[PDB]
Amino acid sequence: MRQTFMANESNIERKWYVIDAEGQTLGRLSSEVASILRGKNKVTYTPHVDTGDYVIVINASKIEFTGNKETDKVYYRHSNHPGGIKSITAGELRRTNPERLIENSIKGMLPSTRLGEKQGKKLFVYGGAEHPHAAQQPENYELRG
Amino acid sequence: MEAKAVARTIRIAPRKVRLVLDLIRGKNAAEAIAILKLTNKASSPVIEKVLMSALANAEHNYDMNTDELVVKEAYANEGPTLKRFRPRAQGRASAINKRTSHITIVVSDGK
Amino acid sequence: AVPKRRTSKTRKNKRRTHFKISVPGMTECPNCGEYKLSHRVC
Amino acid sequence: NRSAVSGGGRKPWKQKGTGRARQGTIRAPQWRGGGIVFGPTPRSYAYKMPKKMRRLALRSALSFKAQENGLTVVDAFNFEAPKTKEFKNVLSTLEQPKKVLVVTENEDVNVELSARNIPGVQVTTAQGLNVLDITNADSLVITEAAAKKVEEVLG
Amino acid sequence: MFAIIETGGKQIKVEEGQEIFVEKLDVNEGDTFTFDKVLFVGGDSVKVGAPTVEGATVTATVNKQGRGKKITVFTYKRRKNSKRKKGHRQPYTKLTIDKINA
Amino acid sequence: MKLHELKPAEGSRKERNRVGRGVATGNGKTSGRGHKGQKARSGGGVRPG
Amino acid sequence: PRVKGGTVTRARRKKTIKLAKGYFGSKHTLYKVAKQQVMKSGQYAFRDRRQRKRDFRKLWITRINAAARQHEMSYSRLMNGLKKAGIDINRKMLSEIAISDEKAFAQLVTKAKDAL
RNA sequence: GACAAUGGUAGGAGAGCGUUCUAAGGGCGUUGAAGCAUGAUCGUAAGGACAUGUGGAGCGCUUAGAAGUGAGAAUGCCGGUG
RNA sequence: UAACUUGGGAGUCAGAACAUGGGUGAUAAGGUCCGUGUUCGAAAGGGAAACAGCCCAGACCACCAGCUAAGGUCCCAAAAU
RNA sequence: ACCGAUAGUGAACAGUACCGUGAGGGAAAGGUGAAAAGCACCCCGGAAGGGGAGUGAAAUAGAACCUGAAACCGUGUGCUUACAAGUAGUCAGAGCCCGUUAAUGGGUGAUGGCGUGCCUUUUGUAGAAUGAACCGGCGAGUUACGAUUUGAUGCAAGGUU
Ligand SMILES: [Mg+2]
Ligand SMILES: [Mg+2]
Ligand SMILES: [Mg+2]
Ligand SMILES: [Mg+2]
Ligand SMILES: [Mg+2]
Ligand SMILES: [Mg+2]
Ligand SMILES: [Mg+2]
Ligand SMILES: [Mg+2]
Ligand SMILES: [Mg+2]
Ligand SMILES: [Mg+2]
Ligand SMILES: [Mg+2]
Ligand SMILES: [Mg+2]
Ligand SMILES: [Mg+2]
Ligand SMILES: [Mg+2]
Ligand SMILES: [Mg+2]
Ligand SMILES: [Mg+2]
Ligand SMILES: [Mg+2]
Ligand SMILES: [Mg+2]
Ligand SMILES: [Mg+2]
Ligand SMILES: [Mg+2]
Ligand SMILES: [Mg+2]
Ligand SMILES: [Mg+2]
Ligand SMILES: [Mg+2]
Ligand SMILES: [Mg+2]
Ligand SMILES: [Mg+2]
Ligand SMILES: [Mg+2]
Ligand SMILES: [Mg+2]
Ligand SMILES: [Mg+2]
Ligand SMILES: [Mg+2]
Ligand SMILES: [Mg+2]
Ligand SMILES: [Mg+2]
Ligand SMILES: [Mg+2]
Ligand SMILES: [Mg+2]
Ligand SMILES: [Mg+2]
Ligand SMILES: [Mg+2]
Ligand SMILES: [Mg+2]
Ligand SMILES: [Mg+2]
Ligand SMILES: [Mg+2]
Ligand SMILES: [Mg+2]
Ligand SMILES: [Mg+2]
Ligand SMILES: [Mg+2]
Ligand SMILES: [Mg+2]
Ligand SMILES: [Zn+2]
Repeated sequence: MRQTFMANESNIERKWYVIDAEGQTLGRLSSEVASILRGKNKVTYTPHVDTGDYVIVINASKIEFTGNKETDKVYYRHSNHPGGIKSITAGELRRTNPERLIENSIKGMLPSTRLGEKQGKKLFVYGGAEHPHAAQQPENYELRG
Repeated sequence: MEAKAVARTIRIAPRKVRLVLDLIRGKNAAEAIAILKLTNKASSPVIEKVLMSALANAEHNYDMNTDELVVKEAYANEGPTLKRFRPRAQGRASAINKRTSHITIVVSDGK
Repeated sequence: AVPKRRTSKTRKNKRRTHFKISVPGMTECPNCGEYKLSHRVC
Repeated sequence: NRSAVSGGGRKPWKQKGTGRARQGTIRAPQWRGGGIVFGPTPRSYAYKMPKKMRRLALRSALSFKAQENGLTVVDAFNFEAPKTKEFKNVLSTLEQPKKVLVVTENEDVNVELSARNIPGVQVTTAQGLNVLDITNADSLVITEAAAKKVEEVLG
Repeated sequence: MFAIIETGGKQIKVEEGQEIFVEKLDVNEGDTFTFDKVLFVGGDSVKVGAPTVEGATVTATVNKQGRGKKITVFTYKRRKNSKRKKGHRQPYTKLTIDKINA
Repeated sequence: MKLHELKPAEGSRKERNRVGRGVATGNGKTSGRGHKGQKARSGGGVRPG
Repeated sequence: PRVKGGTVTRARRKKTIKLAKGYFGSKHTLYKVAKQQVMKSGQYAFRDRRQRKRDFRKLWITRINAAARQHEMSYSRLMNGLKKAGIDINRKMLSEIAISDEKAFAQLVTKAKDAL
């Protein structure tokens, strides 16, 4: 227990990033954003505290699929009532609620713990080009790819 | 600055007694007396006698003014249990516990 | 019909959270300087 | 044991159907008041050793006394009447430790009576010498005749 | 300034005046020890060993020779009537860094 | 010697083995008898020959 | 002679209960369930004394990877470059340098790039 | 000092811890024994101390000897209490 | 680096999967009976999501050191977007 | 080198109480203090029971009386807890509260990693196979006489009663 640094709330500095989903692939963008949200890009990464940064995604409606995912990829949910299975295609979900599509992709890439839930709450997704968080002064972030 | 009274081996169950003691704990003496007088429970007259005995001890043994006293402590401990039986059907006998309480009241002037 | 497991002290006390009585509704009587139940006569 | 305890003849309850453990008698060992399993039973603890070994033990004890300067020979004992104080004076003059074994040739009643009340002093005869007595003593006070007899019999 | 030293099969980041705990060294309390396996020197001027910085030594003073907190090593195998309990107290040498020589 | 310093000859005495006194002796529980069968029983085992 | 049960049983059981301090409810009170938990605690502690070394190496590697990506390099490339350059600074020290002295870590990265 | 070995059920072998009693020796105790309670103490383990509180009269240690000598489970027995 | 002989003391005589040579069954069975090898049994650790019997590999104890095995390196989740 | 109140007689105070038509079965239950000096008197209370005052070395020795463990039941509160999925711990770890047999301290614990009790019996049990409500006490390779083998010791063509 010699010398390993540990981040805590006193020394954690969380930045605000903005990422454009225009012409990006859903899964690849999502994995990169999940890394940023969890703080894996920080030298001070500490697993039991949230060292990540806030991420805004600003062109969710122009996110892109490959292959035939628009009609063939199906999102299923169950209401916990008998026969209460419902489904919607990825294309229909992009047409109706693209913010939900991107948000659910990223949160499915995040861990399912209390910390993971809070880190996922750090994500703000908007279908169109504008976002309401000018007061946080977000900085443009380019996807590494 | 404190006076105590204890009624030991009262033939009432401690759970039942604690129901009323919880009403009176921490209150001023007159308020506790009124609560006990108007509380419709079996334990209330017994607790009232304990509280009156404590206030009398405060006045007579420690030169305390009875109008400035608070029920600092009020509790019921378990006493010895009377073991009894009730005949049930098919010749069996089922246990009956007639429990008892040690009721303690401590009044204080706050000094 | 019968308990499958014994009830822990924690569970029993959690259940007893609401098992309590209330101080009765009482008001002061003017002449005698005592207390009585509201809407009752001495 | 369970056979010796009083009562306990009958089966306490039927083998099956009551929901209780099966039992055969209220005097079983797991029962309070039951019989004891094994436990002490009367017996002698004495055992024998070859006679040559007994003699070697006696000689070993006496030789340990003779070494370590724990042996002293008196000319004679002249006690005509039993007098504890006079025997204590004799022991003090001989400058002996607390634990002394007094050895006489035969049963000397006045010496025995004089010495038998002093704590730590014990009196024996030549034939009465034994390893426990000799080893327990710190010093042996032996008469010349007793010493000669001891030499004669232990060879 | 700081240094990376190699002692007790491990590496320690040290600065002057810092207390360090290392695997037991062959030395007595109050003596001066010298770490001669310096891997790296930071601070105002950076020396990068390959593997060691030639001529770099770190001097330290042995404050204490002690034994670590007792650890009860207990294991068992369920249903096999097999278990083992042992005690362990790991020796350590506590030193204070005096000076770092680049 | 002395009664407070007795010593048996070297190798002349060995402590008896006590079975059925816990796992760590290696003779707890089944007390060296293995598991089940006629030879595990009190009084068990066939006559010699 | 008869040997009564005496006090040894209570003393031993009390030792177990004291070890069970802070456990939930009956587990810090009753000897049987306390003994079971304490046995589990020992087994867990043995296993976790082993697993903690892996955990901390994992953490150091994550941090080194982040610092390398800051310097436009992957962890694997950086470690290969350091090995080729002959630098034997371990992962704990590398992560601690990356956290504390960014300039020294930059120098190390430059050496690794040169070796490659 | 330099080399090697040390997962383990049935089971074999070895070394020890602790309990009661006895012998001898040496000690403690109303200026407070045993027991009980608490503690952040010590030993590789079984386990051993110390301090404080309670308690109010017995009890350690060394060597050896002897055993009604160690419980978590037996739908175990008795008692107490959930 | 064992092997054998003589004595003291045992436990074992319900086995299982996998691979392979075969019988039986139906080139059925997580079937059954034999040969051969391994592992489990009596073996923790890493891999195969979880998963006695498969793959890697045999835990004296401690470390917040390093190199590898099977298996892996977009995120969950260490390492190649 | 027998027991010490679940032991030792079933019975330390009983072949009683209790059970059975009867033969018969058959318990539980010891300890104030050196001395009763066993609490005058006052106060609340119908009493019971208390608080004082006294006796006593001591009354939390006040008769349900030596010591007074555990289960279990309460009162107070230092830390913590109402978005969270759990064999309850363990490893990592801030924050808050304390300060020791002074030790690289104690209590609590946001949050992260790992993690299906024990025993028995089984090829194999988290097992939805067995057993245990909890705590405490009691509860299972013993002894005698022979045999054999090994260690020890004495003597030795002798050894031993
Ligand atoms: Mg009837
Ligand atoms: Mg009989
Ligand atoms: Mg074994
Ligand atoms: Mg067992
Ligand atoms: Mg069996
Ligand atoms: Mg069998
Ligand atoms: Mg068998
Ligand atoms: Mg039989
Ligand atoms: Mg006795
Ligand atoms: Mg016992
Ligand atoms: Mg490793
Ligand atoms: Mg090994
Ligand atoms: Mg072994
Ligand atoms: Mg053996
Ligand atoms: Mg032994
Ligand atoms: Mg011993
Ligand atoms: Mg016994
Ligand atoms: Mg039981
Ligand atoms: Mg088969
Ligand atoms: Mg087949
Ligand atoms: Mg085969
Ligand atoms: Mg088996
Ligand atoms: Mg395995
Ligand atoms: Mg094997
Ligand atoms: Mg599978
Ligand atoms: Mg796994
Ligand atoms: Mg296994
Ligand atoms: Mg490598
Ligand atoms: Mg990664
Ligand atoms: Mg008693
Ligand atoms: Mg009796
Ligand atoms: Mg007392
Ligand atoms: Mg008492
Ligand atoms: Mg909350
Ligand atoms: Mg939520
Ligand atoms: Mg888990
Ligand atoms: Mg089966
Ligand atoms: Mg279940
Ligand atoms: Mg069965
Ligand atoms: Mg059951
Ligand atoms: Mg029990
Ligand atoms: Mg036999
Ligand atoms: Zn009125």
